[PDB]
Amino acid sequence: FCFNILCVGETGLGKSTLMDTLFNTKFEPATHTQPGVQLQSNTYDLRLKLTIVSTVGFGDQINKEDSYKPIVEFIDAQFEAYLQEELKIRRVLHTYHDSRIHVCLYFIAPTGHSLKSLDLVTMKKLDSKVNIIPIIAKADAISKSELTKFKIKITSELVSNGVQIYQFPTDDESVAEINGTMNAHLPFAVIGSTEELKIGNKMMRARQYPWGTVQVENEAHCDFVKLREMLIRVNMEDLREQTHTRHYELYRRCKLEE
Amino acid sequence: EFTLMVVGESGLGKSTLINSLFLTDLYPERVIPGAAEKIERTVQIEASTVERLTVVDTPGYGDAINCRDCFKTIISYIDEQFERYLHDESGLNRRHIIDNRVHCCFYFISPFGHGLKPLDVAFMKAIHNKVNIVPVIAKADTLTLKERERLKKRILDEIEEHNIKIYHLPDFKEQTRLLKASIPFSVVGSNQLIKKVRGRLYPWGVVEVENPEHNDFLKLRTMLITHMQDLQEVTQDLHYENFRSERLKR
Ligand SMILES: Nc1nc2c(ncn2[C@@H]2O[C@H](COP(=O)(O)OP(=O)(O)OP(=O)(O)O)[C@@H](O)[C@H]2O)c(=O)[nH]1
Ligand SMILES: Nc1nc2c(ncn2[C@@H]2O[C@H](COP(=O)(O)OP(=O)(O)O)[C@@H](O)[C@H]2O)c(=O)[nH]1
Ligand SMILES: [Mg+2]
Repeated sequence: FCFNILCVGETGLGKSTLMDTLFNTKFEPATHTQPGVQLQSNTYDLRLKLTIVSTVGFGDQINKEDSYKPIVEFIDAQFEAYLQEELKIRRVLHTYHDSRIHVCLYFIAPTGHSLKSLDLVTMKKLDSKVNIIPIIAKADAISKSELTKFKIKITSELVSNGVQIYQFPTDDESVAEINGTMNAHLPFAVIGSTEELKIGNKMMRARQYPWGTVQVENEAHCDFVKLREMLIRVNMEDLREQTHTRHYELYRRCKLEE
Repeated sequence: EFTLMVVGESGLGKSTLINSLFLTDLYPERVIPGAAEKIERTVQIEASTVERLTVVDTPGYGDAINCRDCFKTIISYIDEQFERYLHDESGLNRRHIIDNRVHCCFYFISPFGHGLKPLDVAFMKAIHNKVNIVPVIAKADTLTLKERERLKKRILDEIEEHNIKIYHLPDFKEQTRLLKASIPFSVVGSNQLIKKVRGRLYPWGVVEVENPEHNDFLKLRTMLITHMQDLQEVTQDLHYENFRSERLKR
């Protein structure tokens, strides 16, 4: 089974940490001096053939007008390679490793206001290219008094600009209520950590400050449990399906119209 | 008369910290633009005056996608205050003269990266010969003690290898010793009261603004009150005289 996750965030926003938190395994930090935006892809074997693609140097340049271009270029390159597979005479679909991006986690800096202009532009031009799931990176920077207001301003920004974000399927009645809860909590206030502490008497990922210890797997501390519930076999296949029937189909319509 | 400039990316708690230094709400009617308006947003200059203090804010800094002349609007303001004082010093009414020269600039470093962005380097290298730069680490309550020391040592090294002329403290004994060691100050600001004290409320604990073990608010406030006379002294005797000699090139 193939599943490819794209992480798009400003440098240092916790992309590598959050992936290690989702799968309980270790998978280098970039510099701020990169002259342009690049992407780093790594595939792991876990049953499941996971591929993690992360942006490099996103948001560090003084001029950020060309930040979306390398990401769209990479997504199209995966759309193109899959199209090359369907056009082979003696093709090997059954053994081909699907490299198309099935989900994009867009990391939003916890500013407490709304969206940055770089967030609005990049997500708007990734609208019809990938299933976008907006998350508030490093959510421990926002008090619960502000998180409610922050989530409202962000959603009002996505609606007013017509940003098409992924929605978990409510057509399946067996898990429609829990998916209706996850859709109501978007954007997910996520926290990641690569080390555990003894809280109560169960070792779990945590971040300790002089004034308290954040519990990553505690639903009252952050929405990490909500984000982890996207890896269910039903929601994970829909992201793979919604990629093939919507976003990849849009790529075909453009390549055929010419 | 003291003039404090505030520069930094939007949403770093700069307004909250300023209102926390003196318990004065200076932004009661400020509106934050939408993400669509920030795309082409230019840098503007707002000056608030309370009592002999003037806080010069620079809204719009970093919000634009293409920093076309992000520093120019700030650099020209600093030079303008030097020019106005220059032409008033050369005038005949030197008795009644207003000193609007920027004495100190707080630059807010983001805590969510690995170090400082190229925008931070370019801006500081553009004004470090004109204003006393005091770097601050915004939103210190997002960094653990280990993460906090890693960022301070990295910023100080990048300052050295880029030759950033930040403001330096001069040479009671424990006050100067502990004050210099905490640079760059990592501060936390708040307008909220929380068994009642100023700070921020989280589900896992309460951050205290005036707790030195939590952040460097008191150190930053103490440094500004004690070095206020020296800040304006270095401005008048060093940054203004360098502008004056550079002005006489043409
Ligand atoms: N406050 C806070 N800090 C975090 C959180 N997650 C990670 N960090 C810290 O931030 C640092 C950045 O982690 P990374 O995973 O390397 O961030 P990144 O986005 O992958 O950085 P690049 O890959 O270089 O773009 C880590 O070393 C952690 O110490 C979080 O949820 N909250
Ligand atoms: N984590 C953290 N958040 C803060 C701090 N100070 C302010 N904030 C929050 O940051 C958000 C925006 O801060 P603001 O003062 O408007 O930033 P500004 O754009 O520089 O003026 C608000 O929701 C504040 O509650 C702080 O010290 N730490
Ligand atoms: Mg990383």
